[PDB]
Amino acid sequence: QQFGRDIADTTDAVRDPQTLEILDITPCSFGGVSVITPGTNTSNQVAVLY
Amino acid sequence: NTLVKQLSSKFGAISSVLNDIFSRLDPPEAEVQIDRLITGRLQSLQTYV
Ligand SMILES: *[C@@H]1O[C@H](CO)[C@@H](O[C@@H]2O[C@H](CO)[C@@H](O)[C@H](O)[C@H]2NC(C)=O)[C@H](O)[C@H]1NC(C)=O
Repeated sequence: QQFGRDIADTTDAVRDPQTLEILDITPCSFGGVSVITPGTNTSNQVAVLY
Repeated sequence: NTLVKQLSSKFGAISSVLNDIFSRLDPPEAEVQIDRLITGRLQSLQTYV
């Protein structure tokens, strides 16, 4: 066995073809951005929510 | 689960992976292949919605 697979059929683990070891792969973080603000007539400051 | 599994479908094309078509086939046919895949995935998303 060389490389694993999840339920959704995407690679998770890989064996190094040079040294006999096992590693697991996860996509680096991602998300959405939301902007919190009062009315424009009140102020111009905002806050960010990742 | 159905929505996530929908990705692997060929949708009439020759493959479901973009990199293989891009690095193995010329851009003129890549246009129609990518069009097919985009149409299929938009249809799936609209159905889910
Ligand atoms: C194949 O990979 C192995 C690693 O598993 C290499 O063996 C290593 O060699 C270095 C020095 O050359 C040692 O410090 C390591 O301890 C060795 N590994 C183990 C697990 O003992 C081997 O050299 C590689 N083969 C080739 C032809 O490069």
